[PDB]
Amino acid sequence: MSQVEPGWHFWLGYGVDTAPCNTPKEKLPIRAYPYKFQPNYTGTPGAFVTYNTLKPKISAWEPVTKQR
Amino acid sequence: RPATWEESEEGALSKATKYFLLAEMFRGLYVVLEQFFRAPYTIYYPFEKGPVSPRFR
Repeated sequence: MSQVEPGWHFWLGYGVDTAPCNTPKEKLPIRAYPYKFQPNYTGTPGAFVTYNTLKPKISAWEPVTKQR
Repeated sequence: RPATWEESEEGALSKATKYFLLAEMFRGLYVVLEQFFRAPYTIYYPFEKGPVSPRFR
């Protein structure tokens, strides 16, 4: 079920009357980038992995010595 | 007051024909026999999806 395209997924489930072939260009959302469509990759090695979006909260000192 | 057996409109033969010939059991049997001959409701899920309102989450 994850292999069907997003605008078509709402139509197969009877959300919209007009298919995304017949919708006007006004209801086409404007984008500034290309579209990709990854279905689902669970069990596949392309599964999603989560991580820290930000760096650790408290920094440590990078050591420099001093000749007295 | 609940009626005694003697103050009933049904005869003993008429009542006991319903008793030994299982009348209302056969009526409820015929109901689901009528249901054998009608259209099922199942949709085939990865090929046909159910209802969607836009409010759905």
